[PDB]
Amino acid sequence: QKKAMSSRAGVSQVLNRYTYSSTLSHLRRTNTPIGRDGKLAKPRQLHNTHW
DNA sequence: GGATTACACCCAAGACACCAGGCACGAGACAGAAAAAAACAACGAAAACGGCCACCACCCAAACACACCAAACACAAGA
Repeated sequence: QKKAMSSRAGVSQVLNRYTYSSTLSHLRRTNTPIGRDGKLAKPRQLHNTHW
């Protein structure tokens, strides 16, 4: 708790219960912790290996 | 080494320090530092033995001369 800075944020989130498919999608979500500090468009790109 | 990286708006969710060694006071012990005395240097006073002038005699130094040897112009030889 005392190291909230330098800790990953948003690893836990409030489950989305607006509709059923939103819940099913939130339970299957993934996150790359690149951060928005940086305009490198490469890791944002759909890649061949994503198939 | 720092410093900057769209603009506006909506919603939800959690916390809004707890707990542990330092300042003061709280008391011992060798070290930060102070007091003393005894073997350290010198100087005053007495004792007698080492130092200076005689006396003295035998051993080294100088003179005389010896024969002996090293040596130096030159009459002769020589290329």
